Amino acid sequence: APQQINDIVHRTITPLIEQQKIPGMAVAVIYQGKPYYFTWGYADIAKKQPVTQQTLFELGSVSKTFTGVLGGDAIARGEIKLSDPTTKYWPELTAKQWNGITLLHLATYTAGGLPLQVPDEVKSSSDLLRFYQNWQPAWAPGTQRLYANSSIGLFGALAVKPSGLSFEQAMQTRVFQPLKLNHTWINVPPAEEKNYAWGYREGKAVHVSPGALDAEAYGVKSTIEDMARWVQSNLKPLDINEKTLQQGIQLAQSRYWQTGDMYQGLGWEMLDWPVNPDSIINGSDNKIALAARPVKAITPPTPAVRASWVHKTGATGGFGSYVAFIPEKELGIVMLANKNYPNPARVDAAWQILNALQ
Ligand SMILES: O=C(O)c1ccc(CCCNS(=O)(=O)c2ccsc2C(=O)O)cc1
Repeated sequence: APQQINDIVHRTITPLIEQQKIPGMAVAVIYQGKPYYFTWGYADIAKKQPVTQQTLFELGSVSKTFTGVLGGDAIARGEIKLSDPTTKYWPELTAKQWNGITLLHLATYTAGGLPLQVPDEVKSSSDLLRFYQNWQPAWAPGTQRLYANSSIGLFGALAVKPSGLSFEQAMQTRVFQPLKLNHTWINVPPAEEKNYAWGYREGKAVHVSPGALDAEAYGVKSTIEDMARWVQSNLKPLDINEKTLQQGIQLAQSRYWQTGDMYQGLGWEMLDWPVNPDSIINGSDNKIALAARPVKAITPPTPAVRASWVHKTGATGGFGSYVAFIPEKELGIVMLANKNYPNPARVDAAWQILNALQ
């Protein structure tokens, strides 16, 4: 814990906790590709369990980075292509709005206005089919970006189909396990319950509720230690010994689409570094992050650019997190908190810390 890391992290996170009234938080800074951890406050207020380096947090949409990388890995394995029609892997989707909608579109929220959430009315596999069959695009495919669980959710489920494994099984065996993320979970097991923080929403203890495509779109829980390892694995995919995985991490950080200052990868979003912090800070606020935006195609996709700020925010009703790293600088940060507080606040903190270490 170099005193300068200590200094920036404390001067930055202390007023962040106080002003946002965050009950518990873990922060990892990756500096020169080595992790340094910081924990505050409570995993469980009622039971006075402190946040530790073992506490599980719900990642929310940061789960989409795992999804984009398990997708990338299926690509590298030869099992899927992003140029393939959604219908190759779901022939029952016969409604003709599906014509022209490829897995790149599902992955990058460019299919033509798939909604943000799957309706809670959808619980069975037949219900989900019905949902996608009935859906009417607002736009032609690859013209507009609209952030959507129902979009990258479906990417995740179709992408694992030719493996013959369930999504969770594919995730575990091709991603969590080779990267040694042994306390990262889609479903948290009884033995691990004791590490599972409560989320806090209006002062009530909550956990994520089950939902269609939850695992694929918002369903990973993880510790600050594995999340640091996750950052390290995406900072330096070339130290990854597993070829399809190292290659899927590259593919998740290719640039497929640009809107304004940002580039859409698989799960990840990227901006050229040096970035203007106003750009990433303001861009992180939801009604601009969740807004319908026109995209320009990157034809062909730019391979992972090292001088990028690569990041993803994610929330559940009781959790807020953020991951950001700069490959060229070997620098990254993870921020896990068991309160959902505004995204700008998160990115603002992350940028002040990484800027000063930059
Ligand atoms: O605490 C609970 O009971 C609960 C919380 C969130 C959910 C849904 C997760 C919301 N996160 S998301 O991926 O769907 C999303 C959507 C718009 S922004 C965003 C995010 O994670 O930042 C379900 C149950």
